[PDB]
Amino acid sequence: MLTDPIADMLTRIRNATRVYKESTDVPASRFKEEILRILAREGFIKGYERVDVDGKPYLRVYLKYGPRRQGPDPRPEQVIHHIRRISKPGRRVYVGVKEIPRVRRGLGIAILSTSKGVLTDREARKLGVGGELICEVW
Amino acid sequence: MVKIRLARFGSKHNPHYRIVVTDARRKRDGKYIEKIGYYDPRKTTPDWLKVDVERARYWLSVGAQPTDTARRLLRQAGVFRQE
Amino acid sequence: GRYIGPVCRLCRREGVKLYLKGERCYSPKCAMERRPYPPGQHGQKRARRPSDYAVRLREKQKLRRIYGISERQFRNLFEEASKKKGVTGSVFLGLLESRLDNVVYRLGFAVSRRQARQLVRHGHITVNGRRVDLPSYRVRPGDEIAVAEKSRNLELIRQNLEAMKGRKVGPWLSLDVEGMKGKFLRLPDREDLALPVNEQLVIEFYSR
Amino acid sequence: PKKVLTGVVVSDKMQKTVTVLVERQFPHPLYGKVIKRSKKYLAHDPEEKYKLGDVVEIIESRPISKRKRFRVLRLVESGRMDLVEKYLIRRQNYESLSK
Amino acid sequence: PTINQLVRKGREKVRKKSKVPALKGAPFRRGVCTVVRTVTPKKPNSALRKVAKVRLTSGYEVTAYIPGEGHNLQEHSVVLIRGGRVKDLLGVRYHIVRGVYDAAGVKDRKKSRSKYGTKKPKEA
RNA sequence: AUGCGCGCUAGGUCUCUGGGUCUCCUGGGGGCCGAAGCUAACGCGUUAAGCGCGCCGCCUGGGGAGUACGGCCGCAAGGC
RNA sequence: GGCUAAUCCCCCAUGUGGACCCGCCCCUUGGGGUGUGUCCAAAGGGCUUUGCCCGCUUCCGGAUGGGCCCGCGUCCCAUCAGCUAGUUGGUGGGGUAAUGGCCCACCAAGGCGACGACGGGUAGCCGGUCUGAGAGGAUGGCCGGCCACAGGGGCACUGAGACACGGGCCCCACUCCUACGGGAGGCAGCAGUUAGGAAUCUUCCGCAAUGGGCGCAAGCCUGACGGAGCGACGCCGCUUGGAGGAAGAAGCCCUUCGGGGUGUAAACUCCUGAACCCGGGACGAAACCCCCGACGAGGGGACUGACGGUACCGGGGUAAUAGCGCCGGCCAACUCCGUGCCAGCAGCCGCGGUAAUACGGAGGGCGCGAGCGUUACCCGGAUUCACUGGGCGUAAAGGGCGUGUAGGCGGCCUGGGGCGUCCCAUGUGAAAGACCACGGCUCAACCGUGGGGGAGCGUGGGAUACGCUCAGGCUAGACG
Ligand SMILES: [Mg+2]
Ligand SMILES: [Mg+2]
Ligand SMILES: [Mg+2]
Ligand SMILES: [Mg+2]
Ligand SMILES: [Mg+2]
Ligand SMILES: [Mg+2]
Ligand SMILES: [Mg+2]
Ligand SMILES: [Mg+2]
Ligand SMILES: [Mg+2]
Ligand SMILES: [Mg+2]
Ligand SMILES: [Mg+2]
Ligand SMILES: [Mg+2]
Ligand SMILES: [Mg+2]
Ligand SMILES: [Mg+2]
Ligand SMILES: [Mg+2]
Ligand SMILES: [Mg+2]
Ligand SMILES: [Mg+2]
Ligand SMILES: [Mg+2]
Ligand SMILES: [Mg+2]
Ligand SMILES: [Mg+2]
Ligand SMILES: [Mg+2]
Ligand SMILES: [Mg+2]
Ligand SMILES: [Mg+2]
Ligand SMILES: [Mg+2]
Ligand SMILES: [Mg+2]
Ligand SMILES: [Mg+2]
Ligand SMILES: [Mg+2]
Ligand SMILES: [Mg+2]
Ligand SMILES: [Mg+2]
Ligand SMILES: [Mg+2]
Ligand SMILES: [Mg+2]
Ligand SMILES: [Mg+2]
Ligand SMILES: [Mg+2]
Ligand SMILES: [Mg+2]
Ligand SMILES: [Mg+2]
Ligand SMILES: [Mg+2]
Ligand SMILES: [Mg+2]
Ligand SMILES: [Mg+2]
Ligand SMILES: [Mg+2]
Ligand SMILES: [Mg+2]
Ligand SMILES: [Mg+2]
Ligand SMILES: [Mg+2]
Ligand SMILES: [Mg+2]
Ligand SMILES: [Mg+2]
Ligand SMILES: [Mg+2]
Ligand SMILES: [Mg+2]
Ligand SMILES: [Mg+2]
Ligand SMILES: [Mg+2]
Ligand SMILES: [Mg+2]
Ligand SMILES: [Mg+2]
Ligand SMILES: [Mg+2]
Ligand SMILES: [Mg+2]
Ligand SMILES: [Mg+2]
Ligand SMILES: [Mg+2]
Ligand SMILES: [Mg+2]
Ligand SMILES: [Mg+2]
Ligand SMILES: [Mg+2]
Ligand SMILES: [Mg+2]
Ligand SMILES: [Mg+2]
Ligand SMILES: [Mg+2]
Ligand SMILES: [Mg+2]
Ligand SMILES: [Mg+2]
Ligand SMILES: [Mg+2]
Ligand SMILES: [Mg+2]
Ligand SMILES: [Mg+2]
Ligand SMILES: [Mg+2]
Ligand SMILES: [Mg+2]
Ligand SMILES: [Mg+2]
Ligand SMILES: [Mg+2]
Ligand SMILES: [Mg+2]
Ligand SMILES: [Mg+2]
Ligand SMILES: [Mg+2]
Ligand SMILES: [Mg+2]
Ligand SMILES: [Mg+2]
Ligand SMILES: [Mg+2]
Ligand SMILES: [Mg+2]
Ligand SMILES: [Mg+2]
Ligand SMILES: [Mg+2]
Ligand SMILES: [Mg+2]
Ligand SMILES: [Mg+2]
Ligand SMILES: [Mg+2]
Ligand SMILES: [Mg+2]
Ligand SMILES: [Mg+2]
Ligand SMILES: [Mg+2]
Ligand SMILES: [Mg+2]
Ligand SMILES: [Mg+2]
Ligand SMILES: [Mg+2]
Ligand SMILES: [Mg+2]
Ligand SMILES: [Mg+2]
Ligand SMILES: [Mg+2]
Ligand SMILES: [Mg+2]
Ligand SMILES: [Mg+2]
Ligand SMILES: [Mg+2]
Ligand SMILES: [Mg+2]
Ligand SMILES: [Mg+2]
Ligand SMILES: [Mg+2]
Ligand SMILES: [Mg+2]
Ligand SMILES: [Mg+2]
Ligand SMILES: [Mg+2]
Ligand SMILES: [Mg+2]
Ligand SMILES: [Mg+2]
Ligand SMILES: [Mg+2]
Ligand SMILES: [Mg+2]
Ligand SMILES: [Mg+2]
Ligand SMILES: [Mg+2]
Ligand SMILES: [Mg+2]
Ligand SMILES: [Mg+2]
Ligand SMILES: [Mg+2]
Ligand SMILES: [Mg+2]
Ligand SMILES: [Mg+2]
Ligand SMILES: [Mg+2]
Ligand SMILES: [Mg+2]
Ligand SMILES: [Mg+2]
Ligand SMILES: [Mg+2]
Ligand SMILES: [Mg+2]
Ligand SMILES: [Zn+2]
Repeated sequence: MLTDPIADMLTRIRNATRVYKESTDVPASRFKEEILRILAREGFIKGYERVDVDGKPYLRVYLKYGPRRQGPDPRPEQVIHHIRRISKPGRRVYVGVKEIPRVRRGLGIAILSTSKGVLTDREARKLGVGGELICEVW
Repeated sequence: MVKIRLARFGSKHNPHYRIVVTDARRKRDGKYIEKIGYYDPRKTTPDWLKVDVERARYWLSVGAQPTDTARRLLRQAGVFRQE
Repeated sequence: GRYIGPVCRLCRREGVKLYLKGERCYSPKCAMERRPYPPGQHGQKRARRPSDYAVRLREKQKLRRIYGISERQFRNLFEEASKKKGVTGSVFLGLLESRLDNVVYRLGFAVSRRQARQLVRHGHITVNGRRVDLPSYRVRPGDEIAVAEKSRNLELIRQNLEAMKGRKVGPWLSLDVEGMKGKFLRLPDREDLALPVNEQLVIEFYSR
Repeated sequence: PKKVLTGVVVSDKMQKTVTVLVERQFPHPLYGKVIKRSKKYLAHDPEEKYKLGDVVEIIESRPISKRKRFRVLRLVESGRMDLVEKYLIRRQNYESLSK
Repeated sequence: PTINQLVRKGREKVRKKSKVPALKGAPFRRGVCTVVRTVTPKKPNSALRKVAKVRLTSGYEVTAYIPGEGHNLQEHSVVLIRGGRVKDLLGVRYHIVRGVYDAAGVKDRKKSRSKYGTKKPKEA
């Protein structure tokens, strides 16, 4: 069984990008659609669309990469240099508004899930609310 | 019987007093119900006595008693003045 | 008590000139002319590259040795400045230059830094009119440093002062020459300061 | 505030008394997982009102006996006997693990 | 170890054992010698080293090294024990404090005199 | 000398065994090379030692020693 | 055995009120009201005695202090796995201020335990401290809070309050008195003695200050306390001089025999003036008392020091203590001489068996400096118990394999709930400490005033993503 699904989307993406795929299909849920809305908005993924695959609905995430490179190893810089889950089933993390983290000195985000919704860090801090801290990205 | 007196908060040769409400039974320098002022003998400061009457009034109302020194200070600061 | 003994030696040891000698640590006798090499028999012998430790060490050495402080005082002063808000190197140097005896030197009442300590000690020095014999005294700007009216006439004091005519004084001060009082207007700065020392090296020295 | 807790009554055998059972989740102080511990409260049923597998509120009271400090406020849920079969069996397992 | 696993078992905070039963906890202990021997060091060196077996105030008995060059110690001397071992002498965990009770500071040693208990040399 | 479960991440080649529109494709199993990646190295590499999540077992310098004592099991041997 | 007083004891009286049984209302655990019925008070003393003060009695309330109860937190060993007879509940009862197996009789047969019961080991707990980048580890001496004990064990009495350290009864050990019958003790109060130990102070001053008991006061008490003494035990400040002064005296060290070194260091020149000696000389201290007004207020207004002739101010005045570790790498600082697997050093690597920068001195050098080394112990380093933050093919480490219990964990959609979670508000988070700010002692150490913070928990309000749950769908997992 998919055991943490969100961690598995984050991972479907991680694997996809390290082999530099153009797109990747991850199985679909509103909470993942949210997690992605934020990625798109934030610049990590190109976007995503929902699709039906043998009837079972999915979402293609479409990934961004840097331009090609020089010398040995032309392979373009990664846009998501990394992405890591935080609250996992069976150890959960929640953060009061005054523990919400500064990610790589701000050059990256942390998706929080909140009472008010699913948000980035600047988002909640300035929104003023805390939550279950899903993951971080740079 | 509850009281209003001086507890000694200074240093050696350099006293300073917290004028406090406490039960007589407690030690001089330990837990006390509320701090109502301070006293400086060598008067090394423009403000060497302070009170906040309304509080001291409240206590006298329910019947703590002062010391002689405490009462001296208090009246000086005019808890007692009825004019 | 502080280090009592051959000084122009430490002039030689840090390889640079930290005049603790006053006059003649100007006029070419400081021996740093024609004997800039360090003390002992091997002072003439070649030098082995310093461990990073050594570097850090002797730069803090210069910074202290200049001021005649004990280390206890020094390092306490330092940690005190680590705590104080904002950049530590500069803060520090501020706190050192703020030392009474130093200021009495800076103001040019005494020739040496140490002669100046003696001066504070016997309290020919007054601060805002109240005499102060404590060389460790912290001058806060706006304070006014005077020579003490009693000793105003002393041979040595007007001695220095006569040679102190027209000379400029460091910009975080001001002086009155014939009237021997002068005011300490601001905490000085890194640039505002001479010092022949990298301070960041000293910070790194207390890193460990 | 007098404290209320909610539990399931796991056994009745006592005259005028029921034993309720109260879980508490709470985060663990280092590892941080949420961990879920329980306690048996001996609670005072005056009327033999409440039965096995009934889920009730318990309220801090003036002591009834040694070990009985709590009385039964009201019935929240009637007849969840799974909870009971759980506790029953947790304890049926002590029968193993010894000599 | 999982986290479930970490709550239900959890880490083991490791103890340690004191390399010195001078013990009682104390920093030095007074004792009385038994044998005063001269002993043969382990494989890498070669020497003759002076040690005393000692009865303690702790109802305890050990060999203790005698630091310094010369010593006056006879079998009934009373002595103070320092602690610290010597790597190459089997069995000795404790040193002896010169200048204290019976063991007297090294004659003529001019140099590390805090150790070795000797006083300061007079001057003309 | 590689705990079980699931998802994910180039291919090639040999092969056992079902289904196909049977140059081949498509499941399931056994080997060998080898992307990316991992690894102290050797190696691992869709039959992970990669990327992940869940849960169990286990480790914490060598010798003393799988000894001693205790307990449990076993007719003994001797086991845990 | 006899005498007698009282604010000592007792009986009537009055009943503002109160207690209690029974009824009734409200309230809702034994809160409040109420109505009949029974029961319950008291002490006098001093004055300027016609009026005041000091008391006394019952009651309601306040306040401060506490009793008991509950949630939650609170070391190690599972080579401690079962523990339990007042033990678990029940009626009725005794006791108490008061709930309770707190105690008792009688009835039922329960209660606890792998979420660690029972057992063994260690331990006063906390504010806080030390350490750490933090998370965390360690600790609880002094100051503050709470507990417990007062030679060992038991028990009550008196009382508002104790099961009582300088109260009592009894058993026990020890010491002392003993006419051998029997008695007297109890420094874990301040000093002090003895022992034990590595080691831990004066048989001081004082009631002036603050506090406490009694007293109308005057006052008495106070080894609380405020001071002084002792010890570098710690922290902070301070001195052993300043400027001049050789192309650099002798001595001592090494030389390549030219000299390099100590080193401006000394000598000496000049100046200041630690110690020390005269003279003033404290604040800490205005109340209690005194008089006016009315013993209020308000107003005035006099006595009152241990520390101490100390602090400090003004005056005169002398060049006036330096020690300790280290110098092979870690680590800042190098050379001759002496020793020759010796004597020794040593924290780890490891030096010494002939030219030793490691041993033992000397010269020189580095580090600190009225200190500086050593030992013991704690944190650190140590991401070496890995929550942050580790691992398990060959380095230590996957159980021989499965079935499956407790337990952990859980696909997609919708809705109720709001337990987790989050936010706001407020209560609590004592003082000291810690951080910030000004300030007070010549600075600091020390102290004061003010500020701000804060995990956690109580309460009320709100949010509903995720987690939980309840209800309803789904089919991609699983089974058929
Ligand atoms: Mg879209
Ligand atoms: Mg984390
Ligand atoms: Mg009390
Ligand atoms: Mg700073
Ligand atoms: Mg800043
Ligand atoms: Mg300026
Ligand atoms: Mg540091
Ligand atoms: Mg029943
Ligand atoms: Mg009962
Ligand atoms: Mg059983
Ligand atoms: Mg594994
Ligand atoms: Mg293949
Ligand atoms: Mg076929
Ligand atoms: Mg295959
Ligand atoms: Mg097979
Ligand atoms: Mg490669
Ligand atoms: Mg890896
Ligand atoms: Mg290969
Ligand atoms: Mg795999
Ligand atoms: Mg071992
Ligand atoms: Mg072993
Ligand atoms: Mg075997
Ligand atoms: Mg056996
Ligand atoms: Mg048998
Ligand atoms: Mg065998
Ligand atoms: Mg056998
Ligand atoms: Mg008679
Ligand atoms: Mg009477
Ligand atoms: Mg009557
Ligand atoms: Mg009445
Ligand atoms: Mg009634
Ligand atoms: Mg009468
Ligand atoms: Mg009352
Ligand atoms: Mg009350
Ligand atoms: Mg209470
Ligand atoms: Mg209360
Ligand atoms: Mg508990
Ligand atoms: Mg403990
Ligand atoms: Mg054993
Ligand atoms: Mg019994
Ligand atoms: Mg009863
Ligand atoms: Mg009683
Ligand atoms: Mg439990
Ligand atoms: Mg403890
Ligand atoms: Mg104990
Ligand atoms: Mg800290
Ligand atoms: Mg710190
Ligand atoms: Mg503790
Ligand atoms: Mg703690
Ligand atoms: Mg204590
Ligand atoms: Mg205490
Ligand atoms: Mg308490
Ligand atoms: Mg006792
Ligand atoms: Mg005793
Ligand atoms: Mg007793
Ligand atoms: Mg009584
Ligand atoms: Mg009484
Ligand atoms: Mg009692
Ligand atoms: Mg008692
Ligand atoms: Mg006594
Ligand atoms: Mg008696
Ligand atoms: Mg002794
Ligand atoms: Mg003392
Ligand atoms: Mg007094
Ligand atoms: Mg008094
Ligand atoms: Mg009178
Ligand atoms: Mg007396
Ligand atoms: Mg005292
Ligand atoms: Mg000092
Ligand atoms: Mg000079
Ligand atoms: Mg010479
Ligand atoms: Mg010469
Ligand atoms: Mg003179
Ligand atoms: Mg006075
Ligand atoms: Mg006065
Ligand atoms: Mg007066
Ligand atoms: Mg008086
Ligand atoms: Mg009159
Ligand atoms: Mg008056
Ligand atoms: Mg007056
Ligand atoms: Mg006097
Ligand atoms: Mg003078
Ligand atoms: Mg001299
Ligand atoms: Mg070196
Ligand atoms: Mg040595
Ligand atoms: Mg020779
Ligand atoms: Mg030689
Ligand atoms: Mg050799
Ligand atoms: Mg040597
Ligand atoms: Mg060495
Ligand atoms: Mg040597
Ligand atoms: Mg030397
Ligand atoms: Mg020391
Ligand atoms: Mg450590
Ligand atoms: Mg650690
Ligand atoms: Mg660390
Ligand atoms: Mg970990
Ligand atoms: Mg954590
Ligand atoms: Mg490892
Ligand atoms: Mg092997
Ligand atoms: Mg292995
Ligand atoms: Mg194996
Ligand atoms: Mg296997
Ligand atoms: Mg299950
Ligand atoms: Mg889910
Ligand atoms: Mg809620
Ligand atoms: Mg709050
Ligand atoms: Mg506070
Ligand atoms: Mg204080
Ligand atoms: Mg100031
Ligand atoms: Mg402070
Ligand atoms: Mg709430
Ligand atoms: Mg909702
Ligand atoms: Mg919902
Ligand atoms: Mg369903
Ligand atoms: Zn010079």
